[PDB]
Amino acid sequence: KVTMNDFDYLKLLGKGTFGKVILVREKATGRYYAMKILRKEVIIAKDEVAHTVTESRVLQNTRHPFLTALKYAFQTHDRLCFVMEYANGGELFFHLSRERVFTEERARFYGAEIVSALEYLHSRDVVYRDIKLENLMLDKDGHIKITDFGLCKEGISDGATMKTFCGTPEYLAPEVLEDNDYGRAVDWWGLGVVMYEMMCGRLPFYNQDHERLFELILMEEIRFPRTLSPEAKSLLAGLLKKDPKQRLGGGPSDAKEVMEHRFFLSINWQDVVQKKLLPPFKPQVTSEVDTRYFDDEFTAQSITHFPQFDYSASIR
Amino acid sequence: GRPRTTSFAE
Ligand SMILES: CCn1c(C2=C(N)NON2)nc2c(C#CC(C)(C)O)nc(O[C@@H](CCN)c3ccccc3)cc21
Repeated sequence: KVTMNDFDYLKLLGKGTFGKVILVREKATGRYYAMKILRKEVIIAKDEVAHTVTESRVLQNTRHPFLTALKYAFQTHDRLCFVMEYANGGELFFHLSRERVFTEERARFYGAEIVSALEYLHSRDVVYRDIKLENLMLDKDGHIKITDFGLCKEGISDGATMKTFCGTPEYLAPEVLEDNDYGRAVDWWGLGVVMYEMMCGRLPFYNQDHERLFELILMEEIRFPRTLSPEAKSLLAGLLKKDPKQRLGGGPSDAKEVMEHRFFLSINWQDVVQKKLLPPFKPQVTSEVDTRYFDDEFTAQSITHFPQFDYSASIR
Repeated sequence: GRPRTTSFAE
């Protein structure tokens, strides 16, 4: 069985209300990983057990170049621990914040890898439900790595629906802001918001008052910079179609609609998944313990059983 | 640069 003191704990990469993420070295191999350490007390308090177990279980079987690979899942009497590959490039949120805006070309590159990942998940009857800049990270080479699978629902195929009011406020699709249920198209809306952010340098809707924000999502029309290309405008218009039945990727073909959109005219989708496309930005990390693409806010800081957890990549 | 968003459920 795997335990806490099998690792050296080097730097805090992130901290939130659910828990914290830490750069760790595996003592037994000397290799570096990221560890997410959630407290059971908080999870049981917020009644997020199913979601937290879902996160492990989905990672235990998924394999894809642009999804974060889970090395270990294990636990203590009071903590839940995920050990995954350290994304040296950090979050897209970090980069977009620093650079303000990406070129349509650079956006097209990240978008294509996210579409690849979403096609994979949706083919596996899994809706991710939380596409955002915080959950899109970059590996040392500069490729997309989707992270945090704690709001995934399983058994959702074309037509199937979901009932949990969940996601991130600024990224919630308008149908999620209605009664009853919604479908897997919510993911394509999510892509739409991040694509809009990457090319327009802001969310399509924003207000710190959720009541005001949720009204904007349902009612307000999206605007575009004049300079934005017609195809770029068309993609965002399609991805951010308020009606999910007429949203790009919301039909039965799922990702094939998005893939066949003219914004990705230059993209070969088999080159995408085979990693044959060259990243426009390569993380300038000098060592393995380098945390330059993470915030000083975190890196400056010092440092009853859940079933269906306790997984290992060497064993399964 | 918008502020850090926080995911949620129910
Ligand atoms: C610190 C950034 N980070 C990383 C990093 C890696 N794997 N290498 O570097 N950073 N992995 C994260 C994963 C993951 C994962 C798996 C694959 C195990 O599902 N979930 C994160 O969630 C956020 C919450 C967002 N709703 C969080 C932030 C702080 C504290 C607790 C949660 C953040 C993550």
